[PDB]
Amino acid sequence: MILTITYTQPPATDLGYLLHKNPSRPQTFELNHGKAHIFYPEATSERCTVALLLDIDSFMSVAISRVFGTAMSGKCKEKPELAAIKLPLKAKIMMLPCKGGEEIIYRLFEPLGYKVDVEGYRYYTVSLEGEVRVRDLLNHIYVLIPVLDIDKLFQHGEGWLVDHPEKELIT
Amino acid sequence: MILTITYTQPPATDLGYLLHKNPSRPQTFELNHGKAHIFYPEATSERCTVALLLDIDSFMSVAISRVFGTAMSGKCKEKPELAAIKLPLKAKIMMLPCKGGEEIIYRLFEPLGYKVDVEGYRYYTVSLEGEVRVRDLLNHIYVLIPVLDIDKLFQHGEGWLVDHPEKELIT
Repeated sequence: MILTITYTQPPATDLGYLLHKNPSRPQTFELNHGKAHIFYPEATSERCTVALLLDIDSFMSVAISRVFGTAMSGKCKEKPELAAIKLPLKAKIMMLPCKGGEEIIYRLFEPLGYKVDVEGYRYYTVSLEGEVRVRDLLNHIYVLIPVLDIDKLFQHGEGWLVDHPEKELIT
Repeated sequence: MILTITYTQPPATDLGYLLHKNPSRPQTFELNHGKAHIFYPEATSERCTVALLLDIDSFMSVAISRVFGTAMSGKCKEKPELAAIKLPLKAKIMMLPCKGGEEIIYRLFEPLGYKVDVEGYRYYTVSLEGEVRVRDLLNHIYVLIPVLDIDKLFQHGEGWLVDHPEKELIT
């Protein structure tokens, strides 16, 4: 499956510092039973988009924490203010299998303040757009993706999970 | 290495028909000694971007002709006019190794009417933007990429190669 994240606040290339991954340097990570590729299809002052493509042979969550580890912690040494604030962000998850249909997807992400779009073909493409922190976009995806198929949930459920109408399903 | 192509003439999703690859369906191709992944990080009415990511273990040219075969022929059944005309296009080639430095890159692409940008790190990222046909963007990349590291050159050198200041280097 694939994850993209798009940010357009000029210098949109700041997403590079926030994710702690240089736009000019595509990279591959060897995982348990598969590869993760990361690159930025777009890295200008107007638009910046990161992609993380999973090649296999929960895995995304693993890939997300392996690749976007420091961003998850909430830290950005070079732009401490952008890490700290809600940014206008778009994210896309392509080829997400989900037994519970699209209704459970809306049910997990809408409560978090995301405008949510679901496209089916059974795999899904989910589009999210909101004003959230980097670390919270990543945390949500990291926690909810597996649910759609306790320390983790403790560390990454932080400051959103308590007020979640589906918090018990998630738990 | 990676190739992206971006098109923004609204219905920018027309790039999907031109490339004959559905934006909603990421796909993997098994090759001689590697994989090619294709997907569209962006597929809206305002912007459409295709990516082709090579995972190995000339290969790009192979991948390009395998994946974008029909677009190379110049045909688009659903938008015959867009295939026929010069479109405003941007393309990116990331992680291109090139012994001859950036000077040979400018030398191969600028004559074709591309605004060309080269970034080094030895691998290169080359950015191209011009008003060319789909089939000609693809042909140029398919022919010049190997040069930067006769039937082919005959079929794909068509209607650009004769007037090329470096046509003999290419040949």
